[PDB]
Amino acid sequence: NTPIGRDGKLAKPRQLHNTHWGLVCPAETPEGQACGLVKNLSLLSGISI
Amino acid sequence: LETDGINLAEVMAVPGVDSSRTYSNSFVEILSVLGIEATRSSLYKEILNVIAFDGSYVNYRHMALLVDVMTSRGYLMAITRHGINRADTGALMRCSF
Amino acid sequence: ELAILKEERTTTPYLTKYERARILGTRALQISMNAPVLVDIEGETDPLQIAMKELSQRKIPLVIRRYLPDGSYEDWGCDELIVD
Amino acid sequence: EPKVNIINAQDDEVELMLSDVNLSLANSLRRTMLAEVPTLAIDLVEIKMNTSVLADEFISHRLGLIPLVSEDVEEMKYSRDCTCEDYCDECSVVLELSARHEGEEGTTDVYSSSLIKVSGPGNLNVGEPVRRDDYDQGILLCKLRNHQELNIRCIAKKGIAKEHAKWSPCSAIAFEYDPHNKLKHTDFWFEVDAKKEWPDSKYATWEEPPKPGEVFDYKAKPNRFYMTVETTGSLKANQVFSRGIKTLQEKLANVLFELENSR
Amino acid sequence: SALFDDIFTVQTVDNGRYNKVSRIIGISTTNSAIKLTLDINNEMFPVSQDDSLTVTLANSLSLKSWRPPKPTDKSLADDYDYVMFGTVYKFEEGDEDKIKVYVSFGGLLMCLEGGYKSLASLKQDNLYILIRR
Amino acid sequence: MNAPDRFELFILPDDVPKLKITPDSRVPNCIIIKFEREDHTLANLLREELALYPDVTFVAYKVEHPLFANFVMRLQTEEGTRPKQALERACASIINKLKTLDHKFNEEWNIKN
Amino acid sequence: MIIPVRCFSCGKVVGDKWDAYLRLLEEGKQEGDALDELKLKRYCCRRMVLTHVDLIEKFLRYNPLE
Amino acid sequence: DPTLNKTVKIRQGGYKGKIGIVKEANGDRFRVELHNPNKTIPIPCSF
Amino acid sequence: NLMGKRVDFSARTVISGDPNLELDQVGVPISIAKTLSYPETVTQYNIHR
Amino acid sequence: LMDDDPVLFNRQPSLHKMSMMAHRVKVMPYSTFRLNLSVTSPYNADFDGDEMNLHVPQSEETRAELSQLCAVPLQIVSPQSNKPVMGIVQDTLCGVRKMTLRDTFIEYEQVMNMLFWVPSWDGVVPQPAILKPKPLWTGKQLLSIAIPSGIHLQRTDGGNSLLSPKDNGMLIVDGKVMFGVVDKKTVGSGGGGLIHTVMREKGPKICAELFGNIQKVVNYWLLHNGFSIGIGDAIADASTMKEITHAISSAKEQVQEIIYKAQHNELELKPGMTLRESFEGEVSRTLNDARDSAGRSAEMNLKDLNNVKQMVSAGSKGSFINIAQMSACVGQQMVEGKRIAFGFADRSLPHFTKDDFSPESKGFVENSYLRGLTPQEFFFHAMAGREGLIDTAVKTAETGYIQRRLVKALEDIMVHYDGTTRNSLGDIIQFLYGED
Amino acid sequence: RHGQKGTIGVTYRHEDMPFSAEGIVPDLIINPHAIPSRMTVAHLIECLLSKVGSIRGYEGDATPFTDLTVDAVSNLLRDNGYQSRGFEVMYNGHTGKKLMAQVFFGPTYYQRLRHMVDDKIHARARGPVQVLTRQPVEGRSRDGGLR
Amino acid sequence: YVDGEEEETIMIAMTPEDLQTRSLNDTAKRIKPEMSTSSHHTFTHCEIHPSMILGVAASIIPFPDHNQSPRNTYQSAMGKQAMGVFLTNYNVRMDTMANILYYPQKPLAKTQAMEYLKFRELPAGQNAIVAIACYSGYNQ
RNA sequence: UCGUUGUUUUUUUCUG
Ligand SMILES: [Mg+2]
Ligand SMILES: [Zn+2]
Ligand SMILES: [Zn+2]
Repeated sequence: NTPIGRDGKLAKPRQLHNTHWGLVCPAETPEGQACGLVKNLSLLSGISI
Repeated sequence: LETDGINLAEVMAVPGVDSSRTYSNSFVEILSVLGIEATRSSLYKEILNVIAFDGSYVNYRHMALLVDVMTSRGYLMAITRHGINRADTGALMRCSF
Repeated sequence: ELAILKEERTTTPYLTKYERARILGTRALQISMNAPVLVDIEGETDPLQIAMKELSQRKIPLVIRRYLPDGSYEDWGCDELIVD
Repeated sequence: EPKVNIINAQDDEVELMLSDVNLSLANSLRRTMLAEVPTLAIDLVEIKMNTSVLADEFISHRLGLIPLVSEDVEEMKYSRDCTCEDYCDECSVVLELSARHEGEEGTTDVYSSSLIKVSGPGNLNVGEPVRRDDYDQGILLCKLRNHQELNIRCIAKKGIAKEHAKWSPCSAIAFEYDPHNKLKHTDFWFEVDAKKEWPDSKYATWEEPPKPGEVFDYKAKPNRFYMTVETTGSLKANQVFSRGIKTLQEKLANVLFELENSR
Repeated sequence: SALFDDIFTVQTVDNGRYNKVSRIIGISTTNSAIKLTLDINNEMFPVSQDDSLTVTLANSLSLKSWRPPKPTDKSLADDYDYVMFGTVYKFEEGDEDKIKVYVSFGGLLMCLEGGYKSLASLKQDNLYILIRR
Repeated sequence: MNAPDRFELFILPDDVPKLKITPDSRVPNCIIIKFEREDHTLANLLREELALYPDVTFVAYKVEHPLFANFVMRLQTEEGTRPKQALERACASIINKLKTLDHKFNEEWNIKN
Repeated sequence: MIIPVRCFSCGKVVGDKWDAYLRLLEEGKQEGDALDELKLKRYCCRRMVLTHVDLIEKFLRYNPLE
Repeated sequence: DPTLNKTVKIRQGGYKGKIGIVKEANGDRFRVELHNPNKTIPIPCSF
Repeated sequence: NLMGKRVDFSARTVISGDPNLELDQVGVPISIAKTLSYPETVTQYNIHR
Repeated sequence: LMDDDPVLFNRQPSLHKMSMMAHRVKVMPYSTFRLNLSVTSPYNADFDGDEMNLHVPQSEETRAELSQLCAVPLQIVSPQSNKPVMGIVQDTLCGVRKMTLRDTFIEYEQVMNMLFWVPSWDGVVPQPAILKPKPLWTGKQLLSIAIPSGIHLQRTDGGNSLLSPKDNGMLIVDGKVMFGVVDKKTVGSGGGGLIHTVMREKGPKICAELFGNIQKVVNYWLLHNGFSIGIGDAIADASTMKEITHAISSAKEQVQEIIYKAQHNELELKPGMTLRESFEGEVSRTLNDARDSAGRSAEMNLKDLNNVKQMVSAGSKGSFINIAQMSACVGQQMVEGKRIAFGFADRSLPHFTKDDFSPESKGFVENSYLRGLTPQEFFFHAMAGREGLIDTAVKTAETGYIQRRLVKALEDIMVHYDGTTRNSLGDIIQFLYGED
Repeated sequence: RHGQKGTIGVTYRHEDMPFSAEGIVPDLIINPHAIPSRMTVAHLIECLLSKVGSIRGYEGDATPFTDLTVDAVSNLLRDNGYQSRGFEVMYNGHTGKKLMAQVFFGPTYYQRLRHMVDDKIHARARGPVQVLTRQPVEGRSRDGGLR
Repeated sequence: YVDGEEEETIMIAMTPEDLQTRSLNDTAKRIKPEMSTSSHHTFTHCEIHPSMILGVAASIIPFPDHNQSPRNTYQSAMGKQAMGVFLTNYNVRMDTMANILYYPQKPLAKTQAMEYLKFRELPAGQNAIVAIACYSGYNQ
């Protein structure tokens, strides 16, 4: 998730970015106002502790 | 010649340029320079250009009614809270908006 | 004062759709709640069908009062309005 | 005029040739067989006690679908119109099942065989669940573990597949004619040619191929149908054939009676 | 009752995109300058190039709803291999000698060219067309 | 919730006749038959037969709406015969055909087994 | 969850054939062969024996309430 | 009618031999819900 | 609650195509028909009905 | 709520006055509202789970207004663009297009049935197109049965002659089809179509009956003819892929030359556009042109019986670009109107090398869908689709706001009896509505 | 599995469902119109591969970015004795007649969705009203009123 | 492991075959990018498998590379509502809302990814026989 | 013995 709020639409945060290659799913995302701001880890994702 | 930026009164006066057909895409300039009716026609032209661009088509009377409402009171009455509520309609009508 | 004399009535003589609907509704309501029927009926039970049948014959006792923008008004009898 | 030529026969199925009849006739026969051939199947399940891991409705549904030997069902009256208050033994058959697993281990497998006729308008040969063979346990109804018990008291009735698919005696009725498309009822989608892309029907041998120079015939009509029939085992294929024919005949008779009686 | 007749030589036959229908370019033999462009059903009545067709046009077949043809009754059609019922939708009274009659057979079209003398009687509403061979 | 019962498809209620006949005024010797609790299984069969007869001018039907199990059949024979007679003739002919087919199939099965 | 009774598509009984299908499987015969030997030709049926997931045995593994 | 809310069966009709419980008994026409499906049906007091 | 307001005598449900309906017709599920109601005045023309 | 009652019917959002009309009730079982497939168009509704509301009147006058002002037939022509709003859509359209093909014939019994399917049939079977050697009817006759009497229509397509060899153009005389394929351009909602004429001639009721008649007839015919699509419909012969591959390679090499010459500052500068911008515009033009060419070749390849070609030519669904993307090439990806940016350091994806500008290196999907996509191309397509979704999501709200502002601006203008146009105060806006 | 969502229009019975030559009546029929404008080719590819798998007796592999071309599937299917592109000669069930065109036909993985109709149907003739405003309450579960 | 930032400075071959230069001409398969702008290549890593860039839901789709992306997104957001066997022990639990499908069937056209998602052991749909054809205009 | 009433407030994930 991204807590960017929804006050002011903008587009940069929502659009898929090249760096997302293989870290977050490209196809999966909600619809509506949350479209893009909610992302799902790619199948081989791992988080540094 | 089609240009950028706006200075109507000056360019219209330049020698060798038809001063009767010069046109600008900023209708507030038209109101300032060419009176009110010129602004009305230019505004209609702008709306028509926007709508017809994709290929759609809207009967003329609708755009005519819209533009006439906008420039009924002799000055550009923008479509927002400011201009509309600044009208002299009933208090109830304007409060609802 | 507000009324306009019959000779100078200027509005369109035809019957606008809105007048049509209002007249039909009013007549049907009246008939459907024990009012006289000015025309014969053969087999039609619905009040609204009766209303259109009555209108088609020009037999409706209703006077439309048209308000001009100023406030003055003129009156037309339903018997004298050209219905399409 | 109508002719039949059975090709390959068997208890459950039939592969026959029927010719010299209106296509409408054969198709209506197929529909009537699939739809309006009354048989017997479960229609009320009372679970006196259950402890399985399966919802009661689940078991009721599974029971509803099990095929029953409905050979003489023709002779059973419709429970709807039977005069008896409640169900007599002549408008219904009662089957009962109660199997229980015991011992802390193992897993019992309640099979269709365990159903046991209790009553029924004897000695009519109806009600017994169908079995492939002598040893065939039959369908699998459920699995039970330790300390799990099941007690149901089913009921069966005579109904037509129209009401519910459980009364359908026919499984799948093949059907086809003019394997060479000589009537040209179809145009063959193709990328290169109609012949070298399209597999030929298994009856291609039974009819001569159209000659190359032959001209189209427009007065020709479909005349040979190659229809196969299969049954669940609840009725013999030949019995199904005769019964569908009888049902169609009596329905037409009813129509004729109504027509003449209108006056 | 035959309002017209002639014998035509099939100049060319075009299948086009269709399969059951082909368009035939026909010219008379008894009198030239008469060209017939007709739409025909290939399979129902195949034709080939440079064949001979006995074309005959009549406003009726006697000697309102349709009915299957009883074999008992007889009609003018009994002597032809291809019959079509048409409708006239344009009777072009063109230049001095170019008079074109346009007939649509419920989708199947036909254009007829030639001198006014032959075509003069065709100014009708519905035209049967009969073809021998 | 608003599902129709499955037993209503074929069990004709008493108040409505199985078959209802009406005349077609627009043309002579034409009637319209309103069937009940039936579908293509019977309508198509009857139509195919009736079309073959020579004295029948127009035979037609249509399943008005699949959610309602009934169909209407329009039939008009030439003046020679009243349509009802043609209808019953077709019924009898079909019954005879079916009986013949049953006999032949029984023979074939018997010799087969 | 448990093998179905009939093939939704056509209606041919298949439920009883599950045990035999498994048995044929244990002895190494490929699935196609097993389906053939059961006389399941119309794939409308084959899809079921081929693609049933058995879950009831998973449910049993829970100690029953009673 | 103090005879409400008691299980009742049906003897004649299309739902012959089905269990149920009275729900409304206004008069001459009992509306008894059917246990097998999720529906309610009316039926006169004689059946 | 002044311009817009929740009203009575309404219904909401799913839709479905049906080629066998005339252009101005509409299919109403029977339950809704039984639930919604339209007042009707009593007259000689309808008393029996 | 009994039969024939008039009941309002709405779909949210209700953009324009056609978004809610008054229908006639017909009680049916099951638990879904049902509509005639045609009337969806104004509702902009689809049966994929959409819901609509139903408001009942509660008086007798209200019933009068609903019946006389909001009845569906009276809304056939939209004042927005003075053109018909509803029309023949989907299966009925793609069915009528085939049914009126010159080479369709119907045996006697089938016709006998169809004429019975038309409720408004006069009861007089028309004479068959062919009387010998076998009675036959051409579908156009059946369609003409649906069209009422005394209707005149005609159209010219591509400078066609009056023999219409290609069967384009249209002509109807006294409600009978002389020639031409009936398709979108004739029965569709477009102005000057058959619906417009029938409406303006015979009135609303006859137009509604026409809609019903045509749907019934074409639906029956399609039912008894069958129609479907298959994977092969998206496949092309080998020579065609050879042509497409040659075109793609040529376009790529043209782009390569463009890059070489702009790198050497040998590429001209377009007015008002710098080196980078003009270069990008040139590349975009080249790639779009190449995709257009490949799609056009694939289009010529398809046979006239190809399902996709049928359903496009009829105009029921899809268009040329759909075919091009499906079969020939997906084409270049646009994001924010520009090729794929360099999210990474001077590159789009790590799998490429630094400082590359080749079409594949910036989002040129070469393979058509039928051939599948490589991972890079798949990801780029995903980027484009995500942007499109965001675009719709943002655009809807702003358009709704503009709609609200406009309506709350012009909600009191009313055409008075004098012919003037005045707002609430009586102030005059136009001395004659639309000056006519 | 390709976002071809849709509701059930109407349900036909076994007999009326059109039947192929072998008696396989389809479970479920969808409209061809949906395919091109959405270009969901994967739908058709999956149908073909599933038909192949059922006939040959095993599950197919649809891992993206692989070598499995459509042509290989067509070759396998034809070898097994079916039309190379999965078409079939299909008979109308109302009159047992053939259909002038063929029909794509095969198994496909379909999944039901939570939005059952009975969970959405709702009507209000009269009932509870908000205390504050004396207007109908909100919500289906409380006999709400349409706004 | 490589984080997002380190990806900036590496050359990743899509598949092992790319590590070896190749020399065909098929019309039913894909053609690689030309990749001729680098006469030589210095590959440092090779994608383990490209199909791993998809999320959980997206992995369910078959041939997800043959679809218009918005359809993939819709199916992704849709599969999270397909009824199925969510948990083996559904019987004991007491949840407010729980649905189960009588006869789940593992999809015929599997993907190599569902092995690890257990989908083939807890499927949520039935392989239905489907015919794509305008039958009676009721399915438009 | 007709009569007969059932919360707000936020937040959330969803549907078109
Ligand atoms: Mg929608
Ligand atoms: Zn009894
Ligand atoms: Zn099966």
